[PDB]
Amino acid sequence: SSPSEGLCPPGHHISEDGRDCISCKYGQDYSTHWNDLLFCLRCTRCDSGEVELSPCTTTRNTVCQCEEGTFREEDSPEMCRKDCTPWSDI
Amino acid sequence: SSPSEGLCPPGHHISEDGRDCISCKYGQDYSTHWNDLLFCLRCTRCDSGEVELSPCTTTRNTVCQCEEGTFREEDSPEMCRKDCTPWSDI
Amino acid sequence: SSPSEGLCPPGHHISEDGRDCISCKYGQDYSTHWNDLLFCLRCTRCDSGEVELSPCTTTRNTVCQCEEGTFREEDSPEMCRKCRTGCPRGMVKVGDCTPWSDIECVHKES
Amino acid sequence: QRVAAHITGTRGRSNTALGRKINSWESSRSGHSFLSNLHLRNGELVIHEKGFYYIYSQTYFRFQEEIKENTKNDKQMVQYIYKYTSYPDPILLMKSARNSCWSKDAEYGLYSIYQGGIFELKENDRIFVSVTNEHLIDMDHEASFFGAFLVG
Amino acid sequence: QRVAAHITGTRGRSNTALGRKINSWESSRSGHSFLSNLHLRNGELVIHEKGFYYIYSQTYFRFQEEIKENTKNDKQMVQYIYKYTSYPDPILLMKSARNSCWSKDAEYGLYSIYQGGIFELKENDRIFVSVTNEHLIDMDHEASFFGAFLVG
Amino acid sequence: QRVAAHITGTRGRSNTALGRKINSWESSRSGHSFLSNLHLRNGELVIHEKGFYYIYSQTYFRFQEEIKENTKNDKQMVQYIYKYTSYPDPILLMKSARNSCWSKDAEYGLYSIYQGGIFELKENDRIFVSVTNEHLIDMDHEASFFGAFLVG
Ligand SMILES: [Zn+2]
Repeated sequence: SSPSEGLCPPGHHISEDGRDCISCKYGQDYSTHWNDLLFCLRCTRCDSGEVELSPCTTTRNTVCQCEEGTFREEDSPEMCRKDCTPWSDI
Repeated sequence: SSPSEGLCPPGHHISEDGRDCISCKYGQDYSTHWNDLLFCLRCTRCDSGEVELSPCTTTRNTVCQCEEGTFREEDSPEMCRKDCTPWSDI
Repeated sequence: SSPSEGLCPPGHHISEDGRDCISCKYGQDYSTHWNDLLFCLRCTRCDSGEVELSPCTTTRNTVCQCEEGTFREEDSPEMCRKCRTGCPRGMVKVGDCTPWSDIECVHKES
Repeated sequence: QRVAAHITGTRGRSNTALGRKINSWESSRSGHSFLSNLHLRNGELVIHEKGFYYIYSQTYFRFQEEIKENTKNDKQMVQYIYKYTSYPDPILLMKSARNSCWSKDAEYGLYSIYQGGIFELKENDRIFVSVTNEHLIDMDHEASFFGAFLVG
Repeated sequence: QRVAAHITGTRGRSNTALGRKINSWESSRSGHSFLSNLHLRNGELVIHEKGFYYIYSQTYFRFQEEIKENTKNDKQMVQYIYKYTSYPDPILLMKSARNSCWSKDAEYGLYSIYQGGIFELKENDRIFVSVTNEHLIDMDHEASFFGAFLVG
Repeated sequence: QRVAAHITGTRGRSNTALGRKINSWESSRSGHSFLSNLHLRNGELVIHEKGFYYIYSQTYFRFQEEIKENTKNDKQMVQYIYKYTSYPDPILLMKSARNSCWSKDAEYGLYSIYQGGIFELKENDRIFVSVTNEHLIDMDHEASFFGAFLVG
């Protein structure tokens, strides 16, 4: 709750007054780096067709991955396009 | 005419200095409630896939309905689509 | 070389001080009339569906044209479309495929 | 003294009147939405100062569709932006529409819709966005938003 | 003292150079359009004050097509925003384009196209909107509009 | 003292983080892009003054698509607008996404994408655009641009 040289540890955020380092609620926000954000980066949420592969830690966003049967790719990270893997077609 | 305490009756629109109340151009514009609009709202003009149940009057707005065989719906209010009636599908 | 009435001759553009006319860069930009433009207009680079029938010059943009077998008309100047192979049933190819027109059919007279 | 405002959808971040009004915007301040000399109430920005206002909004229609059985599948994704002024009914300001692909092989649909325009508005006037198929909207904050700002 | 404008397609309110220049915009104050220190003249907005201008336009392409037999049906809807400065020819400022669905099962299409950007204009300059397939535009005052306002 | 900027793609005039970041925007002053109290560094607009900023960008996806074989032809055209503030990683501000027609009959595709919104930015913050399918982007200066302006 004290900024080591203006920054605050990962999982917290600076204050308006600039004094304390408040932490990011679980599965609602976070900071995976030493920051000075007046707010903690909101957490992503997976949607049907996506299976949560990893909790949104207070210092690591949630990781979502296509359901079984569908994959993503670097040019199509917006929707899960129907051997097959979670990042490649068969 | 004139407004009663800042409002003009239906079929009219208030003047710019707020002193008078001018009429809605029949078949052109209208206004169905007491108001202080500077301009009578413009009548809806029916379209080629629609029919005029009623014309425009200075206080009532045109009434357009999807043609025989076609219908509209909350979610699809932009275009008439192919028991069937003008508001619901088979 | 000299602003005639605070106006410059084709191929050139004027300076911000309005003192000197300056030549457009060939194959880069141009200007096809007299003017007061602080910058010359950029050339069009033909895309992969086009052929450079004529190159950009200092007083004329480049003329890019649809490739052989493709056309661009009034309501489709953005992308070259393909010419129909044949005609709809019962018509006659009153015309053949060109860069600004598709083949042309019409019905059987005699 | 700045009169502007940008409010996004709630629900969270993205992976790392006609229609149906949208009230689920976020009325607070965050790292992506603010309210300056204006305020949200029921999903309606409420105008404090009168003047011209550039008003925009983006709505993300995303869906992972399957050609259902006993129904047609053509979709009219439309976004409306109405205003309530000293007059009983809501009055449309703008509207933008799209139609889902007609192909029988359309596995899915992505249709972000953005629109905007200037409009004269007076104190206490209120504006809001309304949309068709609200069950198809993606409210991640970077995807769907709504905002407006004075001009002059 | 404000310098802005938004003028819409006349024709009526909704139910409750390349291309072809749109000249049917409104030129008078209304409940959905205005001109403050700018004016319309033959469908063109005439600038009075020099400066950076955010210019925008929305145009609604709405058609209830029928698959015509011996012809191609692919449509290119494009909106062009041109300017007329002290130089003979109209100079393009921006263009935004769409293509109708290629499904033989397409029954109709709705394609609102919006675009906007800032450009430095000098006094007396003139800007206008041009479009392909104008016979498909829906000019309802809410579907299609055009405006611009100073920035900086 | 005006604060704004419009910078366009370079490639020539038109005929008369997620996704790859676009870094080939004009910079210098020309007749279709300018920088005023802002500046560009590696395709990133850099903030000089803190305040509210309307930020927008149009990216034009244009391709003469051929239905491949040992592959899926469905494309997800998406444009992302990020910012670099005093934080190790890029922060998404807005995303707009469209999908190509699913019709095996599709011959080409034209999908111009525009999006804008207001965000608070601090001095030395950096904003940039990034898109997917960058090999489909048309970079003629009237087809794709990027800019922003102050507003409080
Ligand atoms: Zn389609």
